[PDB]
This record gives sequence, structure tokens and C-alpha cells, in this order.
Amino acid sequence: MAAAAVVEFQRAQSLLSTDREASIDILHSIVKRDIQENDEEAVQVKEQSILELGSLLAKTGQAAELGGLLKYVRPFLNSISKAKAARLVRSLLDLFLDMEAATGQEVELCLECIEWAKSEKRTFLRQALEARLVSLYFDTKRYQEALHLGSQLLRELKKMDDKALLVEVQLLESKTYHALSNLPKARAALTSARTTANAIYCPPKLQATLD
Amino acid sequence: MSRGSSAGFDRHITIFSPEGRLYQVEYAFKAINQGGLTSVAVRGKDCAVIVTQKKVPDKLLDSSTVTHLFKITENIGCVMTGMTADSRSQVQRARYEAANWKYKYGYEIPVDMLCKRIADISQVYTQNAEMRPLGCCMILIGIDEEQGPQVYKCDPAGYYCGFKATAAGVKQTESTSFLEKKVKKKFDWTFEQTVETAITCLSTVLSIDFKPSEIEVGVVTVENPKFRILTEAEIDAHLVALAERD
Amino acid sequence: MAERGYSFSLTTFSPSGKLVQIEYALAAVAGGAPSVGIKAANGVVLATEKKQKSILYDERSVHKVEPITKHIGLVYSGMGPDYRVLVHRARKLAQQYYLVYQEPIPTAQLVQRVASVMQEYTQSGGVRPFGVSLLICGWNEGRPYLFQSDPSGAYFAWKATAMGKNYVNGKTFLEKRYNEDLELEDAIHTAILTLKESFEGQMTEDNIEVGICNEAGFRRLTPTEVRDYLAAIA
Amino acid sequence: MSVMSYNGGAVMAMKGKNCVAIAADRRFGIQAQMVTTDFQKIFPMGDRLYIGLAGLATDVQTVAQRLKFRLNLYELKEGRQIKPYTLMSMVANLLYEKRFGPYYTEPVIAGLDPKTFKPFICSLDLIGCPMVTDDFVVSGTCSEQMYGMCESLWEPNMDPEHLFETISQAMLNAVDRDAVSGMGVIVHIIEKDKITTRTLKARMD
Amino acid sequence: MSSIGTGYDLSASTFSPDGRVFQVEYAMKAVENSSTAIGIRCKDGVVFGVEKLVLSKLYEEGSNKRLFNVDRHVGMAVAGLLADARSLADIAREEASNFRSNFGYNIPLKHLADRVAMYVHAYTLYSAVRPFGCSFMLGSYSVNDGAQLYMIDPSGVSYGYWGCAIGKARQAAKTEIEKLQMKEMTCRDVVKEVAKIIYIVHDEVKDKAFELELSWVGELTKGRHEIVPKDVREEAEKYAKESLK
Amino acid sequence: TTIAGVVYKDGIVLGADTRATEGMVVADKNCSKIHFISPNIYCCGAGTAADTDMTTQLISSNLELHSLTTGRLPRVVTANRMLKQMLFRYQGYIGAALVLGGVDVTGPHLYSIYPHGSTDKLPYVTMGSGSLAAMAVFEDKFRPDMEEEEAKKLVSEAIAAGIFNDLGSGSNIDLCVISKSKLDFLRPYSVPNKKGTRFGRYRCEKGTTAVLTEKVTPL
Amino acid sequence: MSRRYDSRTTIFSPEGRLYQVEYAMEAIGHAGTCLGILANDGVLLAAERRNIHKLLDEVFFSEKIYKLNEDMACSVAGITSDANVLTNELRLIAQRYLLQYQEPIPCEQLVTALCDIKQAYTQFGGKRPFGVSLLYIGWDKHYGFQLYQSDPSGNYGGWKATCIGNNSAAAVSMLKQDYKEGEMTLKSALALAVKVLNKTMDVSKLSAEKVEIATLTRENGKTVIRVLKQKEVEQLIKKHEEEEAKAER
Amino acid sequence: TTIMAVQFDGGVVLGADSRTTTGSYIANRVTDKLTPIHDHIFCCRSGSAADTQAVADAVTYQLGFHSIELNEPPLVHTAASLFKEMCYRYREDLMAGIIIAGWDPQEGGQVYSVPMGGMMVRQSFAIGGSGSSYIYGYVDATYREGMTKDECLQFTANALALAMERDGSSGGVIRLAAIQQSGVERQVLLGDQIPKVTISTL
Repeated sequence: MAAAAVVEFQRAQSLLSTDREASIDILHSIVKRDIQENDEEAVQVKEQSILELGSLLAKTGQAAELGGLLKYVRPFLNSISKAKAARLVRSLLDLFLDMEAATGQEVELCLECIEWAKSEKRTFLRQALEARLVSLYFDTKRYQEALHLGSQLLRELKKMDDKALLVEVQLLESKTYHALSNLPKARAALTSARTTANAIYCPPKLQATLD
Repeated sequence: MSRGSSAGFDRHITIFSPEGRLYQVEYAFKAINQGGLTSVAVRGKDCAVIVTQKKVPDKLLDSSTVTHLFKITENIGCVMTGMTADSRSQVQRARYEAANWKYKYGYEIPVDMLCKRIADISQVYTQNAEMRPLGCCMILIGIDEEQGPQVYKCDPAGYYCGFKATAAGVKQTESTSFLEKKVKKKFDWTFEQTVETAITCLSTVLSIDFKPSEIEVGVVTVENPKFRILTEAEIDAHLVALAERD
Repeated sequence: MAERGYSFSLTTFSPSGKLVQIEYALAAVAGGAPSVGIKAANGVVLATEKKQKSILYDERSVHKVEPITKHIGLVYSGMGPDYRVLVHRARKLAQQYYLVYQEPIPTAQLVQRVASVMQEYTQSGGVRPFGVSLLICGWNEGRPYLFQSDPSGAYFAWKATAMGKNYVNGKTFLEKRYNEDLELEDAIHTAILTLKESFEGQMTEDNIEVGICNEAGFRRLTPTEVRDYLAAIA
Repeated sequence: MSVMSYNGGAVMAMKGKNCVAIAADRRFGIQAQMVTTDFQKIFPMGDRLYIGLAGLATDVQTVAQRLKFRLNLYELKEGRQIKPYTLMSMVANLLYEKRFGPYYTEPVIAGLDPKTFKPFICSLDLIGCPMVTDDFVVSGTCSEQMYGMCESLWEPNMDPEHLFETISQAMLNAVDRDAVSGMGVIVHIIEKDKITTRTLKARMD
Repeated sequence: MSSIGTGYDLSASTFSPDGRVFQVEYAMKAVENSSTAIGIRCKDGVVFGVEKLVLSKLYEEGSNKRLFNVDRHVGMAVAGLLADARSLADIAREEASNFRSNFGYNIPLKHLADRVAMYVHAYTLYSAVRPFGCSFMLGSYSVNDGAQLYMIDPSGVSYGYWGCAIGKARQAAKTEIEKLQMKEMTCRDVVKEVAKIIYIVHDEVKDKAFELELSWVGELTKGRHEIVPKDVREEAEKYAKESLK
Repeated sequence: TTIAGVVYKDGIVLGADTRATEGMVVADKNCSKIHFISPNIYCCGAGTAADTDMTTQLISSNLELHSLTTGRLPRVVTANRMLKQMLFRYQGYIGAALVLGGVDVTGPHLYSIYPHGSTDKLPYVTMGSGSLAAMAVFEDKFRPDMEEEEAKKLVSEAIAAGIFNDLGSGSNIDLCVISKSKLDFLRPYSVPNKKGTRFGRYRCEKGTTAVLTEKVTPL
Repeated sequence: MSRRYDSRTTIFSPEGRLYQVEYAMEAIGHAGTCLGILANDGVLLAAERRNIHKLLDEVFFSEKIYKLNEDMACSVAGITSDANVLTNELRLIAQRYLLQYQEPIPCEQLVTALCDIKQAYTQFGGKRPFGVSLLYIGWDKHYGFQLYQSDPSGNYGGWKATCIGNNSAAAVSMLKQDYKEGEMTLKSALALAVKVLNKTMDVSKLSAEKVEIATLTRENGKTVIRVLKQKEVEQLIKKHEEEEAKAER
Repeated sequence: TTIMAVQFDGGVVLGADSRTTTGSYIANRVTDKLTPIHDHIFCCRSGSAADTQAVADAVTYQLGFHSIELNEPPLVHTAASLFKEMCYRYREDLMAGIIIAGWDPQEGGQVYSVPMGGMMVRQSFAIGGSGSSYIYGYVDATYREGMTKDECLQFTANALALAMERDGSSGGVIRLAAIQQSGVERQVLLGDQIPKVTISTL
């Protein structure tokens, strides 16, 4: 923002060539300039600022550091107050899931994003975060934990039956509920999924997974 | 039926209709094809070029006199496509609008502004039932005073928007399709290349290939702001160039 | 002009209680490309999708979002020709108000003034009633304003409304997601969702335009920013 | 807001400031030429009911043009549920006098008012048909402009309450009436809160 | 065309499915029904020729004026119905009259032809007034273009011509002009030749007699537009009759 | 009377002005804006009669508003120069306005002077009013036809203060209006002096030697 | 124009009342109920706001009730586009009369002036009348407190309690029985007003957004025009439901 | 007010223009450029009082602006000269300075016309008008010999402008030169401080 053309481009190169450690310092700086969203001269810089943060991970693969840098990203996501927020978080979350720096670290970061997303804002932002969080919970084999979080999605969101993110959260739930070996639940979750799935605003991929 | 059904008095004069536009307005689009002209517009980065068919229906014409290229100002040049009756009349209306800016402003009108004042003018005709909309469209070229060479076109119903490439004619949809592939494959634009894209596209769809006295090419270059007629010798030069492309 | 002219109205009532031409006009606004306007209550955002479908439009100028003056902007729905006069008209009005107040035209006031001219156009002959719906945004006097102006002349002040293709679906989503006095982030996000509700106008950045009004005036957004907001919606 | 001459049997406006209230003090004077018969009739008028605009000179066009201006202020006040800004009304008046072309009849407007929903102090005078006049200092105006100007500097209490400004002002008006024929003929002092108007009518010939 | 019982051919602020008004086309037949006006562009001036039909044997030249002198260097030769010709004459005279007086030089024709055709066309657009069912030419000698001749149709379309004929035998007249070189030939010879084409058009078994009005704007008159001098006029007609036979 | 100046530097205007409008040496207005922001790239300086000056600028300003919005490209200086010349001459003018017209067109910065008649002219630095000569003597030498912009802000503050202090055409404070080409920079303190009245001890009428007379509600 | 597109839009009928005007009454019916009731110390207007949906910024005070002047107010029932032209002019004439004359605007004066413009359209011009019937509430120093109605043609009649909108016929009939020409205080008058909205509107629970009551009362020697608050409207509704249960069984 | 001289050549034309505009005593404008345009080939210079002249130029420029587009080729000089005159006969009590019309037409490319404050349009081999030129009014005619050549004419227009500036107090001393040809208008600014100014009386 005051320099996501100068400082951010250099940081990206340093992340590919060498290690994230050098980059930890730069990462703090760029996010702090980005905090001011701007609405009258935001321009080309803001669109890049938010994009690079999302693209940052898996340029050196799994590290302790990969998990760590991310925490700075958490204050930025919240502060900006734009639509473009949804995109960044979802991205940044999916990449850490792929490159595990520790299950413990990954669960903390998604839990915090979600808590903030539940407070005010929108149903759309909360849903992307939760798919990341139930999937982390399914694989770790904490089936019980997934059930809790999952239930929040069913109760509130039903009203909307046109929601594309929401099919993905709920099919990961049905599967977890199968593993848990509570059969009523397995059907229940499917019911929520299919209602929202019927909508014509959901890609062929999403329609396919339902089945 | 449709395109000839009463629902108010909207197949007679301008008022909306069951079709979700206006019937009278649609005849004014249909009207472009009748004239028999087809144009290709390319925007360069050293000039802005329009090539349109020049309607020659006698052998007792002097070349200079018979044209559709008109000088609106010493910054803007145009071609008229559609019905020729409507063409002369719109051009005289534009000229008063160009002149009106010309005294007040103290400088040459922007291509965008010229198109905005005329576009609105074509809308009055369209809004009114007192007169029918224009059977023609004016497609402008000119050096914009900082944006660069610019190509704008105003509709026969009068709405204008900017273009990399435009086409209007007998076959409006097909010329435009031929034209996007020429832009995609990017030979780049010099004086000669951009003129060359423009003529070929007009030749390929209709499937003619012209004499230089049955196409007209008009440019506004950054050699000077004044609009010029290239005349047959230079128009012939461009025709020969089209061979063994791209 | 050089003729006798017309003066007879093209609209006659009905024993229904309707005016016939405005109902045909209402069909034309629906046939447009999605245009949404929401007053957040932390700024006003007008977003539209523009059917170019070839991206052979070198517009760095005119668009479906065009600024009227420096803290008013306009977005339309339907057909382009009717827009062209209304956009010029609005700029003229902006100029009239600029001379006396020297703070450019306020939104509540603008609508009344456009509404009166629109009504004549129905009421009189040699002119016809529009079939465009305008969404007017402004931030002036430390309050955001969003109004919708119908092709008859009518004006209603909305918190969030939709027009263009599949407006019925749009207005219903808008009630569920958007509730009154939610944040600038929510207003923008649902705004881009309505466009995504049904697109089909070539998916490239230069095929959507947003212009935002806030405390510092009005500017239209670069097409690249607009795409980032879209990217979130699947 | 052009009024015929200035002869209205009194022409004087003073506006003086505090941080807790702002005050506009006015002749309540009416009746053209030296002879008066009356000492009552509106001259300062509430237009948002919490801002004032004062139009100054002869009675007829002073009341007439104010009211016709009030209708344009009102239009803007009406539509939105928040009322107009002082700065935008300040150029509006400037233009209204300007509409009456070259070799115009002289009014002298005084606007006193806190700004609506952006809270800072405002005092301004117009005269002739002139350049923009936004100040945040003090303003005194009329044909005996110098005499008013003295007083407008004189009352500012930056820290006292609203009440002390009134009692100071009563003496300020009186001393001014002994100095000119513009002050006096009854005096109306307006202390303006932002939420309402308080009108006090002073004892003084 | 169509013969719909409400509009399209009964109005002219209404376009057909194709985009055309039938009303201008009905008017276009009118130039064909009466006698021709020929006009050829030289480069020293323009020579015009209209055959005026002797309908009554108790007329004199200046009756049913088909030849107007627009200014003192601009001509107008019309063919078709004389009432629409008069209107067109009146507008042309005022447009030419302001330009010499004010500017001080001869009018370049190409703009003038466009303006007058704008007038024709503006009326076509309207349903409250009529398309003009005359075809007419304007001719001028200029010091910016030399000679120019433009022909404007009942539709309001303007094209320049080296040599035109509009009337009841366009095809026979245009062709005779094509054969001859008059395009850049001297005005004096042209006078004889324009008259001779009028002689072919005219029939002694469809017409009795005609009275020749030619108009000079050329080297004899020193660029001044006058209706043909009586001696010259006669000489040119004399040649026209003699040379056929 | 009044005090207005411009200097030609990297961006369109550095403007200097007194706030005060005085008729000879008596204040009519303690503070005003003599160099105006109406747009943010077209700025205009004023001198002479207040009324004549305001209308001439405002009329140009309205025409500029249309070009700016349609093009989305800058305001046109020439248009502004021509417009005040024809329009105010037609009116025949109430007195004289020396006006400093200024906008950056598409090309370089153009500053113009509309004299006391009514004209469209081209220089590059203008000073206007009875103080045109007074404002000029500093401006013409320190500015040597383009200088450092930042240095120009120090220099100009110094010149502007000199006009205020040595020449009695300027009460209260001095205002500087800086535009690079869309900037709106205002600091009204280009002179050091107390802005209004000073009351360290508060007596402006002896302690309740007069009392409050009536309170009413005018609903 | 053309004479085949003319069967005379404007003409006189032998039944004496224009075709387009009867056609316009049906349109008035469609829009929601707007009523005026007299008090012996005020006059008030009660109308249902066009908006009923969640979404509304609430930039106008009420879409139907326009505060025209400091002694006059009107409500519209009918075409909203048509409403905007009449209400803006109305705003200007009512205001000029109170302001200048220092004498509060009569409804009877106001209507005759506006009706001239409406009428011109019906007799000549080839035009058509306005889609609205407007109910004026005010106080003048002449007759006293008043209520006026105007119609598409430019026909007026002065009532003292009248209702227009849907179930008009039923409403006026109810109004005849309980109110004649003056017997209700400002509070009973307001209770009567809520009662008429109740039967006629579908929702009988109402809301402060759904209905808007604006009162005009002269208090403390100046004539006060005020839009009531959402709280005040809500308190009147809460008081009215208790009384509704008891009144009709 | 200004100092203007424009001399007609048998070659084509040369212009010479001020550097200062002066009011009553104080110099209003300290850097002078005059090219009010009626067309891109034809130009006029606003001589004598700026205002009186400029408004004539401006009405003439609007009709000629219209005209050049209309014809298709640009206007002729003689067309512009009749229009400058047309205004000036009416508003002869409100303008009485001098208008200097010079450039290329299309009917010969060699015309200089003078429309005067007492009115007449005639062609003359040299003319000087304005403030300081009136001093030298008989003289500018005197200095040349009829039908002089392009190079010699160029030295004379420079030299006579210096001698007029020296002579009146309405000019400065910088000679702004303009050479007009078939080409276009090309302008050159020849400095002053270094070359010699005409002799001055003891």
C-alpha cells in the first residue's frame, strides 16, 4: 500500500529462493500498510496486496515457520472490511492444510478465523473457514470435535438454500459422522447438503460430490 | 406476430413494446444493412483508421465529390454507414455541435466529447415521435489529446462506447467475430499494419477484394491533427500489402 | 421544428388502474444486465455487469458506471440509448446545483428533479416514457443515500434493491443476507453475488464495473479490483 | 436576497462567539426613513429552526426574498431526514444576491449558525454580491460595518458560559445605538444552541 | 411497398420492416413523369439546360420556371413537380445570398448540396410534413474548387456529378453525356451540346414544342449567372434541330 | 484592496492571498477566500472588486465541470480563458476584475491573466489587484522560471507575508492554496499574528451590571 | 402528428365526466389508504407508507405524507410518478402563502389553484389527468380547521373526515356514524384514525414503519408540523390493540 | 497597449509581436503570445486594446470555426477579413483599436488585410498598429520598398519592431517573430539585450 509494489515483490522472491525466516520481518510490514483499505485511491495496489498474501505458501513446502508467519495475516483479514476478504482467507487456509506445519497450529489459526467470522459480517465468510476446520478435525480422528462445529452450520444457514461453500462443509461432516459410527447423524447432514445443493448456482463439481 | 404488431402505437412511433425495446428503433438498426455499406474500425497506437465501402452507383461521378468521409473538425474525421439519405443530414447536425464547442473551448474537441454530443443528438430523434431515428451511424477517429488514438461509435439510436475494434454493416455480428481473431493473434500496430487488418476483415466476410476507388480509408495520424483523405494511390498501396499475411 | 409536431399523450389509462406503456418499459429493465445498488450506512456501492461479450471495448471513459459529478454516480439498467440522455441530463443538473450551492447535487433532491421531467415525457406527446431504471448513489452532508428511480418517474429510497436480469431472485437474496445497518464489507459482497446469480456476458475483468461513493467523493473502480470481489463467489 | 436601499430605519448585525453557544444579535428595527412607528416585525429567521439567517435593510424585499430563499433551503431540508450544511447554504446565499445583475441594489446578509452534523463554529457576512466569505473568526456587518465589527470582536468569551455573553451583549448593543442610527429600535438577541433556538428580547429603546 | 390501412405509407415517421418509408418512393416517381433537366460540370463553369414544355400557345419564356438563378454564380435546375421545386429554390436562394454577402467569395458547392439535402431529409423524417417530390441539381463556379455540380434526389442523398440528367429519360441522356467529353470541356461548346441531348429526349409525337432555357455561368458572362442570352440561346437550339437530321 | 498571486512551478499553482477583503484600508470582511478552490485542479486567484471577480470564475467553473466528468481526463485551461472574456464583456461589467485563470490542460501548466477589461491572454505567472505590482516584485526574482517545488513553498510563504505586512490591503491572516494538479492543500497561516481577540481576564461588561432580559421559545 | 392515431384523447362526453378520469379512480383505489380526521385543536393525517419491506433507508419522512408547509400537509393515493409533480409545486404555493401573508393557507384556496393545472390536461392538450387523489390537512384563520380532497379531473369537495385508498366506500360509511363534524379531541381523533387503517389494511397488527401519522397542532402560540416518531406511533398502536379487542367481539 | 506590425511580402508573410501588455500605468501582462485562431491556416493578432479587439476576434472566430469544417477545405483569408469588419462597423463605439488579419487563403496564398478602427479592408505591403506602432505609423510604409523579398523582409520586420518599441511606451523590446508560409506558422523568439537598438536623442 505504502509499498506492496517495492517491499512485497522483493519478499516474494526471497520466499522462493531462500527461506521464510528472512521473510517473517517483511510480512509484518506489508500487512500493517495494507490495513488501511482505502475507498477513493485504493486502486491497483490493493488488488495485488491481498493477492500476494494468498499466494505466499508452498514456495518452500512444510516448515515450522510456514505455520508461524500466518498469525500476522489474521489481523489483516479482519481489518480491511471488503468483499475480497473472503478470497484471501480461504486461500491462505487451504494452503496451510496442504503443507502441515503441525495439526495443533493449523487448528488454532482456523478456529480464530471462524470466531471472528461468526461475530457480525456474513454467512459466506464463515463457511469457507469451517470446511477447512471440519476437514482438519476429520483427518486427525477427532470425529467428536467436527460434530460440534458442524452443527452450527446446519442450524443457522438453512434459510439459504443457494450456497455453494455450504455443500462442501456438510459432505465432509456426513463422512465424519459415518466414522463416528452414529448413523442418524450421517443421514441428517446429507439432508442439509442436498437441500442447498439443488440450487442452480452451484458448479457441476459441487453437484457431483453430493452424490 | 412480431416486428409489426400494434400494442400501443409502438410499431409507428417510439414508445416501448412487447419486445422489450422499441419496434420503431429496431427498424432504424435494420436500416443500416439496406444502404449496403459495411465498415471495419481498428484502433492503432499511431493512428485510428476506419475503412468502409464507398458506394459508387454511377460512372459519371467525380471521385473527390462522392465519398462518405466527412470532416467534422480539424481533429475528427468520420465515415457514415447505412442509408445515404440519413447520412448527409446527421453530418450537418454534428458539424453545428462541433463548432458550438469550438468557439467556447478555444481548442479542438476530444473524440470522446464529439461522440457524446452527437450520441445524445441521435437520442432526441429516438425519444421523439416527431421524427424517426437515423438510419445511419457515424464512426469517429481522431487523436485524443492525451488518451491517444481513439475510436468511438454512436449508434443510430444514439448510445456511444469506446472500441479497440468495431464493425457496423450489413453483417454487424460476423465482421466483429472476424475482427476479434485479428486482435487476439496481435501483429502489432504501425501505420500500415493496422490499416491492413481493417481492410482485410471487410474483404474476407463479404468475400469481394476491392478496387481502390470502391473502398475508402480515412485516417487521423499523429503527423498532424488534421483529417485527410488518402486518395486512390495510397489506398491501392494498402490493398497490395494484404497479400501473403500474417 | 420545421413541422407541426405532436402533443398527444401515447398513454391512456385502463379500467384496470394501470398505465399501459410503463408496464412494457418495466419488462425492458428486467431484460438488462444485473445492476445492484446498496446503501451500506458506511458508503454507497453501485455494481453492475456489462454485456460487451467481446472485450473489444477500449473504454477508459464511458461505461455503465459513469460519474455525474465528484460525489454522485450513476448506474442504469436495460438498454443503452435511453441511458445516454439521462446521464447527460444528470450532469446538467449537477451543474445547475453547483452554481448556487457549490456542493454538487444531493441525492434526495436529484431524484425529485429527474422525476418531474420523466413524468412530463409520459404525460406529453412527441416524447415517450423511458424504459431504463436508474440507481443513484451519493455521499453528501455526512450521510450515504441510495434511491431508485423507475421508468415512470416514481422514486423510492432503498437500503438495498436490485434490477436487471433476474431481479426477483436478487431482491429475495438481498433480504436474507443483507439486513439493515450492516457493514461496508457486507454491502460490497452481496453486491457482487447478485451479479454472479446469473452472469453470461463474457467472464473477463472488463465486463464488470463497480463505482463506490464514500466520505472522499466518488470514483469508479478499476476492472481488476472488481474481479477480485467476484473470485470469492463460486 | 436583494433588498431595495438600506433605509429601513435601523441597519445592524453583530455576531459573537463562544464554544458553548454562538450568538447573533440584531436590530429588531423596522420602518423606513427616520420616522418609525413600529419596533416589531421579523428580521432574523430560523431556517432549520436552529440555524439563522439574517437579511438586512428595508422591510418588504427583506421579508419577501428571505421567504423565497427559505423555500429552496427547505427543499433540500425536506427530502433527507437530516437538514442542509451551513457551508453549502453560505455559497447559496452568495449566488442568490448575484442573480440580481450588475448595478444591483445593496443588501447585507449575515449568517450565523453552528454547522449541521459536523460541529464547528460559523459566522459570515455577505455584502454587495461578492466573493465567498467563510470565516471562523467573527463577523460584524452593515453599512456602518466598522461600528459592528468593533462589537463582534468585543463579546467573545472563550470559556465563560452562555449567560455572560448575553449580559455583555446588552451593554454592547446599547453603546452601539448611541454611536449610530443602525443599532436600536428594539433589539432581539438570539442565542443559538444547535438543537433549538432561544430568543431573548432586550430592553433598550 | 405496402398499402397498409394505418401508417407506414400514410405516415413518414414510420419505417417499414426493412427500414424505409414508402412516402419518399411515391414522390420519386414524380421526377420521371415530366421533362428533363440536364446539367454538366465544365471547369470554367457549369452549363445547365431545362426544356420547358409549351403546354399553352399563349405563354412566354419565364413561365413555369424550372430554371432559377440561385445567386450570381449558383444555378438550380429542377425536374419533376414544380411546386416542391419552388420551395427548394427559396431555401437555396437564402443560403447562397447570405454566403456571398458576408464572406465575399463564391460558395464551394459540396457543403451547400449537403445542407439543402439536410433540409429535404429533415422533412422526410417528420410525419407532419412531406418528402419533396422533386429532384434537383445545384451548379456553381468557385475559386476554391472550380466548377462543381451536385444532384440531390427526392430522398436527400447528395452525390457529385461530372454530368447529370434527371427527368423522363435519364438513361438516354446520361449515355449521351458519357460518349461526349464535356467533363473538362469549354463552356461555349457545351451550350450547343446540352441542347442537342434535350432534342433527342423531346418527341414531336409526345411533345409539340419546348422553349429552351439554358443558363450560363461561364466564360461568356465572366462567371456571372444569367439565363442564356437570346442570341446564344437561339444559336444552341438551332444546332439541336439541324444536327439530328 | 485585495492581494492575489501565483507562481509557476512544477505543478499548476502555488497561490498566495490575504483572506481579508478591504475597501481601501477599512475591513468589509475579516476572512474570505480570494484564491479559490471550486475544483481542485482549476484554481482561480482574485483581485479588484469582489463581485465581478466571483462571477467571472464561477461561470468558467460550471463549463469546466462538464468536460472533466465526460472525458475523465483533465480540465482545459483554454476553455476557461475564452469563456470569461466573452461572457463578462457581453454583460459590459460592473467594474473591473483582475483574475488569474489557471488549469493544467493536457500539456504543460498554463496561467493566464484576465485584465480589468475582459480578455483571454497567455503569460505564465500572474498577480492580480491594485497589489499586482507589489506582489510581483518578490515573485519575479526569487522564481527564475521553474525552481524546486518545496523551496517554492518556503519562498512563497515569505513573499505572501511581505504583501500582507508592508501593504495595507490585507487584515487578519494570509492563506496559501497549493495544487500539484489535483491536490487541495490549505493552510491559512502564511503570516504569524493573533487570529481574533484576546481576553486573558474576562470583563466585557462589569460583573452583572446588567441583567438577562426575558427567555422565549419560538417553537 | 396523425389524425388516425387520434380518436380524441381529450373530449367531452355526453355523460359529462371524462373516460380517462374514471379509469384513473381505479388506479387510486389500488394504492394504500390515506385518511384525514379533524380534531377540535388540531388536524392530523394518517397514511400507510408505500414501503412495507425490510429494505428502506428512510431518507423521506414518509413516502405518502409530504410536509409541504408549516401549516399544510398532503398525502397521495395513486400513481407515485404523478405524485412527485404535484407535491413539489404544492410545496412551493402553500409555503408562499403562510410565509408571506402571515395568514395560514386554506385548503380550499390551495386546491382551486392546483386543480386548474390538472383540469387543463383533461379538457385540452391531448394529455391525461394525474393518477392521484390528494388529502390536504391544514388550518386556516378563516373557516378554521379543514380537510379537502382533489380528484384527477380537478374536482374538489371539502369533508371533515374522509378515507381514500382500498375499501374507501366501506370506510367513509364507518366514519359517518362515529364522526360528524367535530366532537373528538386530538387523542380520540388519533384513535379514530388508527381504527380506520386497521379495518382497511390487511395486517391488523400494523407497525410504525407500516403506517405514519403526522399531526398538525397549534401549541404555544405557533403552528407546529411534526412527523411522529416510531416510538410515538408504536405507543398509539399498542394502546389501539387493547381497545380493538374490547370494541369488536 | 501592445506593439504589432505585420508586413506582407511578395514571398508569403511575416509577423512581429509584443512582449508586454500595459494598462494605465502598470503592466498587466509580462509575457505576451497572441494567436487567436479563426482557422489553422489563418490567424489574427489582437493589436491595440486587448479587450476590444479580442471580442471581435472571438465572434469572428466562432463563424469561421463553423465554416472551415463545413466547406471541407479551410477558409480563405478574404472570408475571415469580411467577418472581422462585420462586427467592427456596429461596435465601432466600443472598439476602435486595430485588428491585424494575416495569413494564407486558398485563392492565392498571399494576403495581408487590415481592418481599422475607422473601418475599411484593404491590402497593404506593410502595416503597424497598436500602442507603439502608431508612432511609427506613417514610417513602416516608408521603411520598405514595394514587393520586397523574404530574407530582406525578415530583417526589416525585426528592425522596425525594435524602432517602434524604442519609440512608444506600450512595447518592451523583445521581438517575437512569426514566419508564415504554405507549411504552417512557425514562430521564433529573438532575444534582446545583446543586439543594437536604434539611436536615441541627446
